[PDB]
Amino acid sequence: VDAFLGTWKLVDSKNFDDYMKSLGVGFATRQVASMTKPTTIIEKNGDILTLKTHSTFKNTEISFKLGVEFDETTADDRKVKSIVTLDGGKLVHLQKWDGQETTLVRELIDGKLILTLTHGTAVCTRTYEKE
Ligand SMILES: CCCCCCCC/C=C/CCCCCCCC(=O)O
Repeated sequence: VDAFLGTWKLVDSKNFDDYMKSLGVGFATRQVASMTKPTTIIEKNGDILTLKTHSTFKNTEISFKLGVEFDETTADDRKVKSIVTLDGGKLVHLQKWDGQETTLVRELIDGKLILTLTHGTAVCTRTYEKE
């Protein structure tokens, strides 16, 4: 997990609108979200990880242990059951609610952090650079 730790800024995004649409996020919030460039902070204290996502629009913070289910309230106000694990060197976050599921996968490639979000048929790729 150590190579993911630090402060990351968004530098590219593909298909985030499709992803938000698939989740049912309304047009007005999609507008503002398409113009926001979040900062993601990942820190560890022992076996507890904390992931903060800061922007001018909304902010989120979750703390979890790898492999242990937790309740999460997402930025779009879903209440889901979450689990984060390390899989092939990727940080894999699975959210489940109402019989549905979405995955948020983070991998390090050439020193950049690539976040892939999948729900239904929609796939979004977001690229973060280390600050
Ligand atoms: C919460 C801080 C950034 C919020 C941006 C707008 C959110 C609007 C609704 C989004 C629903 C999908 C939630 C997950 C998106 C994560 C984006 C990222 O970490 O790159």
